[PDB]
Amino acid sequence: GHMSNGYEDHMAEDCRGDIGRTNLIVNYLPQNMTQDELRSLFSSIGEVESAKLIRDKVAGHSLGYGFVNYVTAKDAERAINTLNGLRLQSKTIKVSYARPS
Repeated sequence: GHMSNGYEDHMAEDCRGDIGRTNLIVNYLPQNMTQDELRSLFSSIGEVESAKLIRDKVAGHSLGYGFVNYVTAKDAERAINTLNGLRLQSKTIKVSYARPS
């Protein structure tokens, strides 16, 4: 596809991640996890503005990613260094600023 990005959290700078990136894309979410789980785990970092879990309408279940907007770009980064690579339900997830643009 076009979004050929393994999510190095745009550590190499660049990209749309220096504006006000509070939106955190969390990929590799456990295939049976929930928004509330995705949301609570990031609520561990701090205040989560809004957290979504991406699934099919029915069958597809968790499609393996979600988006947790923080109230801060501070706790967003905080989630990337802390929560990115977290064992959620034995699964390892990857959090990064969900590229806004």
